[PDB]
Amino acid sequence: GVQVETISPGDGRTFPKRGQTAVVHYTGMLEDGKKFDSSRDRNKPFKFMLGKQEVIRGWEEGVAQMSVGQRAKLTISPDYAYGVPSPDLIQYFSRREFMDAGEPEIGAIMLFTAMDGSEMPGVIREINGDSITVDFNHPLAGQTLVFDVELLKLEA
Repeated sequence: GVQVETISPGDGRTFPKRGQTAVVHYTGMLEDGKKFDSSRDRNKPFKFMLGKQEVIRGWEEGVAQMSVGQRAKLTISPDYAYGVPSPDLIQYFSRREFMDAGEPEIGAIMLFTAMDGSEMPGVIREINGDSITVDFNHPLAGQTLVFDVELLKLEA
């Protein structure tokens, strides 16, 4: 699930409601403390709509417990974040299928046409001669995440 521990308190009265837009500043860290995301580093607060499920479940449930002005530490298990890894999402492709500029590189994102018609991203993990290993698992799958979240305000 998601554990919520206060860093500094909010107003204790104004709590997010379904359909409102939350405006937050956050730092994202792996379980060992290594930073992987930050809205402060972008000089730009991050917005999402409560109940829209456009952020991970741990954020929906965790931020719903915060009052405006509050800063809290959200510890989120993988099943409440970006899932667990699946070997079905590690596939092998010929260099023939790489058609972007240059040669394929480790860590490059390749866009493939999904069954729904959208383009889904895969990350090159290995190159073995003509065979490219592409991982379609979310890069953070199976990892517990720790977020320092500040609820700056609520919008309509």
